Amino acid sequence: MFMINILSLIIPILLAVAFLTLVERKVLGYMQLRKGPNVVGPYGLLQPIADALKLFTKEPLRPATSSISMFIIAPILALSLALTMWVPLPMPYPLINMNLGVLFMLAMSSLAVYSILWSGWASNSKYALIGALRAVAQTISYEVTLAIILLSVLLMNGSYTLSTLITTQEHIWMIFTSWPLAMMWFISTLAETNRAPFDLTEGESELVSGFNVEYAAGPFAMFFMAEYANIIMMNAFTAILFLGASHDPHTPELYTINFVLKTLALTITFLWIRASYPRFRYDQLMHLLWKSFLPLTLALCMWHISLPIMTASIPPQS
Amino acid sequence: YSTTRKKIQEWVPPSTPY
Amino acid sequence: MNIMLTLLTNVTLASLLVLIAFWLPQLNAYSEKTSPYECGFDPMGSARLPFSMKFFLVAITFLLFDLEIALLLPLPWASQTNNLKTMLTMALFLLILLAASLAYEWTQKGLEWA
Amino acid sequence: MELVQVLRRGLQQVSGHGGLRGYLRVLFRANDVRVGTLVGEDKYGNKYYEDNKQFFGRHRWVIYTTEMNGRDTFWDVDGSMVPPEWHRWLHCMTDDP
Amino acid sequence: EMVRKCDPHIGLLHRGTEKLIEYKTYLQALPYFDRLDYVSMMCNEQAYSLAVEKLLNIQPPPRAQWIRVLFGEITRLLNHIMAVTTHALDIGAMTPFFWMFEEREKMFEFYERVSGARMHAAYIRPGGVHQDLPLGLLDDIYEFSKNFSFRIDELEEMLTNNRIWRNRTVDIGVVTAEDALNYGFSGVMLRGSGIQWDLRKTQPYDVYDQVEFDVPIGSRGDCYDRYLCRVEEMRQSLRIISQCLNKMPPGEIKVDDA
Amino acid sequence: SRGEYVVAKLDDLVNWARRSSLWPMTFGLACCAVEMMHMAAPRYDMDRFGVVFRASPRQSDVMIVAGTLTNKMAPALRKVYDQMPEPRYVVSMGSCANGGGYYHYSYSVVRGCDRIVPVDIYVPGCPPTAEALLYGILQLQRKIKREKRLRIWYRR
Amino acid sequence: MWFEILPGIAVMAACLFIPGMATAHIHKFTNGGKEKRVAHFSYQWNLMERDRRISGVNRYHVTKGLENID
Amino acid sequence: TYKFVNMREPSMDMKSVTDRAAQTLLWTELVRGLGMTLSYLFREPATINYPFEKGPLSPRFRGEHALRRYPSGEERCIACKLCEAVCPAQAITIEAEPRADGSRRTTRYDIDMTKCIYCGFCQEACPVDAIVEGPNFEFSTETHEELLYNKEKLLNNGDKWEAEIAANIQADYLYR
Ligand SMILES: CCCCCCCCCCCCCCCCC[C@@H](O)O[C@H](CO[C@H](O)CCCCCCCCCCCCCCC)COP(=O)(O)OCC[N+](C)(C)C
Ligand code: SF4
Ligand code: SF4
Ligand code: SF4
Repeated sequence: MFMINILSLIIPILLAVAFLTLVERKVLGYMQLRKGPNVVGPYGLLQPIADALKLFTKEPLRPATSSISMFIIAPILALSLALTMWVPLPMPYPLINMNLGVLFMLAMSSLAVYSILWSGWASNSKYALIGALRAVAQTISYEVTLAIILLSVLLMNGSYTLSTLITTQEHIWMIFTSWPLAMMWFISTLAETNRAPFDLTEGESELVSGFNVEYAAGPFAMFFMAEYANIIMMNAFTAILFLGASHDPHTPELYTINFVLKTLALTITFLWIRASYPRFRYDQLMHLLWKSFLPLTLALCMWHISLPIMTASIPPQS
Repeated sequence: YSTTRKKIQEWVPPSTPY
Repeated sequence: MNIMLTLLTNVTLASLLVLIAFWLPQLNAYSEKTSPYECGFDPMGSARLPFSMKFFLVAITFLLFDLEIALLLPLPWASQTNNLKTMLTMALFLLILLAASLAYEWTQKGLEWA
Repeated sequence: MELVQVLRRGLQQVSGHGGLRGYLRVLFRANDVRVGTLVGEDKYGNKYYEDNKQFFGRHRWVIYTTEMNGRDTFWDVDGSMVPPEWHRWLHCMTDDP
Repeated sequence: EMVRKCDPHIGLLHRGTEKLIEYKTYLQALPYFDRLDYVSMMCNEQAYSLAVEKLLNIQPPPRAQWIRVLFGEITRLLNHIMAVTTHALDIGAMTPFFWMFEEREKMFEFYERVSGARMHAAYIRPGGVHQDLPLGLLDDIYEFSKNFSFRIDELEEMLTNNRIWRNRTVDIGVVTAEDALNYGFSGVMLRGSGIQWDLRKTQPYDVYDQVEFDVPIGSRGDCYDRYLCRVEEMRQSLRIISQCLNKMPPGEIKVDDA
Repeated sequence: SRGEYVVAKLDDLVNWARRSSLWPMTFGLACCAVEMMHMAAPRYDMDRFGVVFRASPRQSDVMIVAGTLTNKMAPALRKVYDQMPEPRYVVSMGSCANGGGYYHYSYSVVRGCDRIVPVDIYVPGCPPTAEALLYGILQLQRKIKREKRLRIWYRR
Repeated sequence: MWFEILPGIAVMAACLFIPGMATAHIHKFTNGGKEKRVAHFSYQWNLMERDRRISGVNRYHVTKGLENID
Repeated sequence: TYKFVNMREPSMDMKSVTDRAAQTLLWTELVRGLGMTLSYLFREPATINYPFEKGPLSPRFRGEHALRRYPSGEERCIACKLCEAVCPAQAITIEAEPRADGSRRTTRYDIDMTKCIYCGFCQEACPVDAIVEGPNFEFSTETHEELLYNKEKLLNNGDKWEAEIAANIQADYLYR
């Protein structure tokens, strides 16, 4: 019956990305004073399914110039990995007890953007190619610092296994120990997921919906959907990794009741970022990283390498 | 629709022969 | 097994969404509708060569840092070795060179990114 | 003082009478004077904004085809002549005839 | 990804105006001007009505001049709102937009109120002004104007310090102060490069003789300075509104010359 | 459980679907661009009706044609109209492009917007008040709601 | 007003709430309340190796106690 | 008069230096603006509930046209035809012929909203104050041919709204 467990992991999350869309227009609406979607609800609630139906019902043309195979395979990979990254996530009990699933989170995250590269390559359009390319730039440029700071915050939990990361937070929370790395992790999740100030992949006014343009109905729904999969997912990831909680094994549910709060509390923040800052432009986007984030990530890294020895505080896990 | 009736009201040949 | 099963159910799920995406609206594709988008007016030419040294000049540096972090990964486990003084220098050492490499780029004006 | 507010939600819940329908169509809620006239039904209000004052409510039987909760009400449905002048603040001080 | 030369091609909206104007009498030509710089609909009308009154050798009764300057200024605020805002929207700020178009809508409530149209208010006349404005208006303008400044200020808190916004626009795109003059740049594009010039102070045309306000010179000539000029000129117009409200003489508004 | 009954149900479902969240793209060519924006301004908020301006026709359906059209411009317009997915619509707006309107007699205008694309609803104005526009699009939904390809397809 | 956001957000929570519960109980449902067993290392698997065979039933959920020796 | 925006420059005082450095590292103004939008979340939304509520307008507002009658029930229009003669879009077309009684009247007054620019010159021009730019502002329609109003259509608009229009003109004319 493991299969029904998996299905039980995949349906609720898709429902969550739909209602995530709706919340996005809501909050992001009230920042603007204007109310968000409302009339169709009554509280808007029925909207996202009407939305998705509007999409899938609508004709999804196969472009004349595009090669078709890449053009179809890319969205598939997008939702694929967007969902697959969810499996080893301790809530509290992981669906899979990977010995080193964090590293796996990095693996999925790193194959993610490759789909963007195909998405813009097979699309054949000028905007497609240029936007896709700059997209891959910002992405990788952030995955390096990404993985380093994640390393440095992992020296002290003990090991790459995720469940232990609960155990190592049975009191103080990791964040008080190494918040600056939490900042850089936050922003790196704010760019790797391609979000608000780090907005370039969509391009928007800069490049009229970026790479995603030539995709029409359903595949567009897939990239859109998968994008929100990554946003909520890196949010949850940050939540478990920098914000611990009380956990009685006899009542696991209690913990989850807490956890969705602590993660939702993050996701909303991205939206409340979106309502706040103009995008960086491709120079500065990479400037602040290579010039400014990174060296601190290193100095902090040696520092965190060095605390366990000076403090004689080396974490247990073999 | 068209308003203000007609224009030239051109005459037509009589029914009677010759 | 376990993981292969979830991979299969995910991919089959997505592929199912694709098939219900195409074989459903059931309407009329035709030429010019299917022509590539170019903000209205037709393209002056199919995509060619957006060449830039400023791509690889940094992207290669990405690749040579990523190889480095690949060596950083063993660290959490190496931390529990019986003889840290033998280790610790190296734990610092690579990071210095990582930084050093960057530093060398920092000021030969090889890092113009963009 | 959240309790007084939720209590206001309650008093509104009772006074509206089956508010679920009004929120199923007219999208809620608070109502007011309930002055009326027009070809059918209609309504009125007064509250606390220069824009939120003077609401309206479509006739359930409408001008002809039935218009009600979960039905396609017209914007041109509002009574001709007199009521918009009070309804656009052309003369909200001048109550509807 | 660098540009090598941008090559603008205007005329994509050449509706062909000047040919049309020639066939229509003066009073019938006036609306075209709203249809011109449509964001700044009043000042165009004022430009025209001056352009005729000089030929016609005729002078508006003073109250009309006070309206003409007053709405000249509310319109000053309209264009600056639209400018700073949509310029922000182009670089993705998104939000300030919605915070301001509430206000801009409240200003259109005024064009709505006096002219009967939300915009394109063919209201300024070669002879002076059309209908007199309704009694209930000036307090209403007062009540708004007193509270607008918090709004512009809060905008400024989201922008002027927002160093992301700074970095995006601070070293671009500078123009040499003389080189501006060779190209005949006008208004803010001049002041950004620090040259003193400004027509309201220089060759005043109306009651600008009788209003007092501070023109904000820029310095570096970067977009950022131009932005601060936009904002500060908004505040200054907001100064003008005070004075015009405080000295708004009774009298006729159209010229006596029937 | 008549087949026609089920067809009435699916008819209601897809037509309600498409009508419930259409996604305009906009040629705010001339000066009726700004009034379009006041529809999206907080005070009227097009978004609460679900409609949301999203650029790039391929991700959009209904098209607003605010503001005066001109000769050089027209071919681009036809291009953009062709690149939209079915079921595409359009909306002529203002006295602008209903038929040249003010500029009816010039060499560069292309009279109506009608003469290059198959318009749906008209929204007369100059500029139309944004609210009259709002009545426009709601009227558009009350026209989609009468669409019924499914009922007809079964019938044929 | 802003509180009206809540119906939109609570629906989020419950959805996300579901997997976290749904897995945690399925474990207990399958394992007989034993709350699953991790086996990161060869040795722990060796304990599940010694198990299952020890229970007459192959399902190792049950842990025969002292009574097993007599 | 002339004012220097900017030109003001930062102090090099060490307290100030540490302040700007801490500002850069810890993002003070960033969190300031972020706190600002937090603050706008709590204000009451500005939206009106259209259709169910409708925006404020003015007595002077311009919209759908409509010829209108004397209280006697007689129509006002007398074909002085200068409505044709003053409309910049020249939307109007008129073709008068004598009444059998001998009074001046139109035969096919017509207008087309397709070309009309709603400037309200006609509203001003009429000596007998016949044509009036009515308060109604909504009449968006499916088909182009409907826009091109006939005389009868205008009269019907004048019938639909007459109390309303007479109310506006009653409230407005003194300013004219
Ligand atoms: C025992 C001692 C151990 C260490 C103790 C000292 C700790 C070290 C100091 C801590 C610093 C860590 C902060 C992270 C790096 C900050 C650098 C970053 O800001 O770079 C700047 C770039 O800034 C960033 O890009 C900001 C954009 C990020 C947008 C998201 C906003 C985040 C909102 C706040 C969320 C906080 C949540 C977590 C709080 C706990 C580039 O600077 P510059 O080029 O010179 O000019 C721009 C200056 N700015 C900052 C005003 C813009
Ligand atoms: S409608 Fe009024 S504004 Fe829009 S184009 Fe025609 S004239 Fe200019
Ligand atoms: S003015 Fe009014 S009434 Fe006199 S002619 Fe022109 S339209 Fe007929
Ligand atoms: S509406 Fe304005 S433009 Fe159209 S006819 Fe009457 S006056 Fe001339």
